[PDB]
Order: sequence, then C-alpha cells, then structure tokens
Amino acid sequence: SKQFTSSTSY
Amino acid sequence: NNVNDLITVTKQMITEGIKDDGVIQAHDGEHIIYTSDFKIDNAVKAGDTMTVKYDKHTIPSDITDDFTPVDITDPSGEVIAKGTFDLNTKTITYKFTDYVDRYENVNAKLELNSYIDKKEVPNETNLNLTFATADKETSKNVKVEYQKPIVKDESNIQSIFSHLDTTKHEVEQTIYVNPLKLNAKNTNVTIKSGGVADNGDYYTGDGSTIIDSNTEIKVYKVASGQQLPQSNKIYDYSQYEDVTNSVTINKNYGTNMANINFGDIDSAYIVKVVSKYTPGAEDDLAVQQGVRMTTTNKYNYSSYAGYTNTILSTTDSGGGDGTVKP
Ligand SMILES: [Mg+2]
Repeated sequence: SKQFTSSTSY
Repeated sequence: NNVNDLITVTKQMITEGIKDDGVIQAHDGEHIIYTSDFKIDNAVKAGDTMTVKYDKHTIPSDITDDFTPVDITDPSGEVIAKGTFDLNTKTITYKFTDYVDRYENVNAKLELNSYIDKKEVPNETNLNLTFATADKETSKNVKVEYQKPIVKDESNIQSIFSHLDTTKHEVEQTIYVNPLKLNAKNTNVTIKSGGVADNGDYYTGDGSTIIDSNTEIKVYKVASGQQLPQSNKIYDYSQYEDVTNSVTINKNYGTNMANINFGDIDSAYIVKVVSKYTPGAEDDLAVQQGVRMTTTNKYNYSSYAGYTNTILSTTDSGGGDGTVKP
C-alpha cells in the first residue's frame, strides 16, 4: 500500500 | 532463473522528494525517488526473476514494517511481475508472470520511493547513494540533515514518530528531553494529541492520537558521557537507565494529554510513548502528537519549548506494456 515517514508540524 | 542480463535499462535516476538542493531533510520526511525504465528481452519467461537494489542507507518505509513491492502492471491491470522485498539486502526481487509468455517487446517503468534508514545513518553525514536495476547502477551524492531541538533557556526538546502500526493502530513517539544536558529546574513534560507550537502554545492541528491509561510511557536516563543519535531513533534501549518508576507519570492529566514530572535535572532523558490513533487516519495523514517542556528560569518564570510530529506517505508505481504474441 503506502509507505510512511515521520515529519515535523510547524 | 535470474535474467538481469536480459534486462536493458534505458533510463534511471535518483531525485529528491521535496526540494532539489542536494540535502535530504530526513526529519521533514523528505523521500528519495528512484525511477528506472527498462526493456525485458523476449526470451524472458514466466518464473524468471530480476532485481532492483536500494542504497544500503535507504529503506522503503521509515516507520512501518509492512512494505510490499508494487506489482508491475500493464495499462489494463495485467500483472507483469510480482515483487518481494528483502530488508537485509535492501533488494526487490521481481518475478515475471506468464504475461511475458503472452506478450513480447515488453518494457516497464518503476518509480520507487525510499527514506533515509535511521539505523544506517545515526548522525548527519554525506552519502554517495547507489541504486541499481538488474545490476546496472546509478549514483547521487547527498547530505543527510536531521532536526535540532527547540531551545528556550533550559527548556530543550525534540521528537519524532519512530513507528506506526496500522493493524493495531499504534503510533510510537521518541522524545529527547533536555538533550543539551542543561540544568533544567522544575522540569515537566506534556505529551498531547494534536499540536504544540515551538513556544509551547497548544493548537488543535490536523491530526490526533488517543492518550489514556493504556498509553505506554517509558523513560530512560542518559549519562553525561552518553551521546544520543541525531536521528532521534533508539534501536537499543539496553545501555540506558530505565527510570520509568522514578519519575511521576500521569497519563490522564488532561483530555488526551499525559504529563511527566522530572523535577530538577542535569541530564538528558529519552521518553518513548506508544499511543493509539483513529483507524484509517493514516490515509488522511491525520496522526499528530506534540510535546511541551517547561522549566523555571533564573528570572523565576517559566520557559517553554514545544515540538510536534505528523506523518507523510508515498506510493510506489510499476507499469509496463507490450504487444501480443501472434
Ligand atoms: Mg532536499
């Protein structure tokens, strides 16, 4: 399906 | 039945997922895009295999374990090849179906996304990325950059989402509390669904998590001579001191909000939180959780530092076509 990563919210 | 020698690569390239600046912003979730166009010899038959190799420092999914290579399909949905991934060799093996028995002049196009593998890249560094399709390699030099803590007097904190389980609907957050090893007076840390701004201000945001008595919270003390990886991901907790039972944790401090009382500290701590989220929210990128560190500064008021994580996703593609064998 999808592949995922962590990001930062600002 | 490897037929890599029967695969002719006509174009391949490595590009950056967010900005072409030679720097992978890994904590901004910037992915790497590997595109490959190739011809499949007419001698290739059902059950034959080819390989596609990722750079050792990359990984198809950063925070999930469930990666399955995308099928290679023709324009109407016929499957040309099925793929399996070996994490240890960072290699996809594509196995052709009897599509290649029924069609000739077959060609295909792969678009494969990946992220920096934090296990292979604990700290910022320069990398010579090398990808390959059927043993034909291409390379790209990049720098990997990681985030820095928000710092306000002795309040200093940073976090990532370090795992996502879309079956059990759990997300893991790894938090560095006081990574700078400052003398942080009256240290409290809050973990909450939604957002925490750089200055500590709460905001609702565009994602959520569920925090309650069944949230898992572990706390580890870092020694003065211990160095934390800039990747913000801890693969082995055994060399740190588990102090979960020596700090005060209230998982029900507020609505979807936990807090931890550290008191006066002079050391860094790692906090690992496993919380739940709304089933399906990952498809809307609606998983978001933030942290706030509070300390008392030398002027007798509070200083705040905040940090918020969310998720990003990518989807690989594999297409091909051919003409009918008479
Ligand atoms: Mg970039």
